[PDB]
Amino acid sequence: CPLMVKVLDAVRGSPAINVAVHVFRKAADDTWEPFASGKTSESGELHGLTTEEEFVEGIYKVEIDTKSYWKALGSSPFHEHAEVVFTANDSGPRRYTIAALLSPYSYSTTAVVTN
Amino acid sequence: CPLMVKVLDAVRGSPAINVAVHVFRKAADDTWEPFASGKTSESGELHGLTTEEEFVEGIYKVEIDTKSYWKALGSSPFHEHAEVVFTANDSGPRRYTIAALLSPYSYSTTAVVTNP
Amino acid sequence: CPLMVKVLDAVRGSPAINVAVHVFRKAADDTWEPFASGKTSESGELHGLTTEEEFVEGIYKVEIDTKSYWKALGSSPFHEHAEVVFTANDSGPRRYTIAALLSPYSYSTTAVVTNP
Amino acid sequence: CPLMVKVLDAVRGSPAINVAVHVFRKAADDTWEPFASGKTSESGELHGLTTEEEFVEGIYKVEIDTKSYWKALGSSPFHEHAEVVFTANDSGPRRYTIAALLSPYSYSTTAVVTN
Ligand SMILES: N[C@H](Cc1cc(I)c(Oc2cc(I)c(O)c(I)c2)c(I)c1)C(=O)O
Ligand SMILES: Oc1ccc(/C=C/c2cc(O)cc(O)c2)cc1
Repeated sequence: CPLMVKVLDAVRGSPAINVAVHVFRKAADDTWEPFASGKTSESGELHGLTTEEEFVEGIYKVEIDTKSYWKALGSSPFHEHAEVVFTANDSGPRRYTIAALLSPYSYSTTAVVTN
Repeated sequence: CPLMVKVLDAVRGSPAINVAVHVFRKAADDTWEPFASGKTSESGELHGLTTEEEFVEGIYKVEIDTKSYWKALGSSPFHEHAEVVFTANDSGPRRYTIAALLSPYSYSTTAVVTNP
Repeated sequence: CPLMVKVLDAVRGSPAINVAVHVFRKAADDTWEPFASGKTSESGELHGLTTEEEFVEGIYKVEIDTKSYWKALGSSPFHEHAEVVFTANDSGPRRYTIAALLSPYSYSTTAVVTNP
Repeated sequence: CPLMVKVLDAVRGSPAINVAVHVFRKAADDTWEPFASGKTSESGELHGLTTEEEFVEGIYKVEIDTKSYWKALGSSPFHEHAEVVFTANDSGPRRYTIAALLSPYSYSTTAVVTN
């Protein structure tokens, strides 16, 4: 599990459950190729997106469908989605956690990169 | 104006207006002595808390009354307040902006510290 | 000035100066068309990106070039940029401030949306 | 485990390891009584602070010694510590996670409250 996504809800103080997450890899021609996707669990986590063999160095985009999340809760949001764009580097540690903390007009995101 | 406080609401995407703020300074006996207080304006800003003369070196606590803010809007929040505790003016006078971004179960705070 | 961008540095406690910002607007064919660009000033603010006339309804992407910022300061950061994607002016003209707070492996962004 | 503390480092993109954390309970006379304390683990977590029987309703303060953390890494910080002050309410869900994301001149904190 080299890539994990964790999503929290700052309005309810809870994991953000059943949020759609799409990961893309940047192709040679600067387009975004679908790579992996899923929905966050009851604990706000999405595991099993990729494998060590598939997750090569490159630029990746993690798109979190925040707009749909907020609308399903009956709350009016600002963003279309949250985007996290980063380079995977084999020099760095091997496990990437992308965390995001959501509010209707704001979000925070951090990377936890460990061995 | 060497100490300013700015507060935003992350639910509304607006300034957080009418937020009460209490500033304390640690006394010689290591208790928290009341130093200044005020409330944020329509722009979410609180100016005029103190003066260059009065804002001496010390350890200061800026308490932002987030629970009262949210309750006044009919919301039950998690935190009692947001506390920002820092040493000021240890290398000479500086200007401090304490910014805070509020959600019902979360907040962020940052400091912008300028000149010398 | 209907679109403004403000960027802070959470490591230094200062405005993030000379941050490049590129704004795109989604075209009829659903590609991202370049709309405006600029860089933050000494105050960490970017004004004058667009005009009320030009800033029509649409889906906009504000790309803040955080990697170039950090690399220019001799730091290797995590993200390529911070992207802020939103629908604008769907209920008539509004003024948008996009704020971002930067750390080498993290950022926060919020929107302040005002009048009608 | 009704109370857990998790601390992350936004400069290095890592858990915040060996951070001192002190929890206090507000007494009848408005003073802060020591309640529990510890140091975060290699995963930036502090488990086992209290038990269900001990963690009664009331106002609690979680003090995270951010200044010492940053100084041990050779980095100059702004805050003396980070403080998180909240009421424990038996009406709400039963497990509290206090999370904090640290930078030298900023921090974020959120509560994840679940059953
Ligand atoms: N100093 C002003 C501009 C300015 C606007 C805002 I609005 C602000 O407030 C926040 C609050 C949070 I919370 C953030 O995450 C961020 I980014 C900015 C700050 I500080 C400065 C000038 O004179 O130009
Ligand atoms: O298991 C976990 C529990 C909580 C967290 C919190 C992450 C987090 C991310 C942010 O961008 C801001 C913040 O205040 C917190 C991460 C992992």
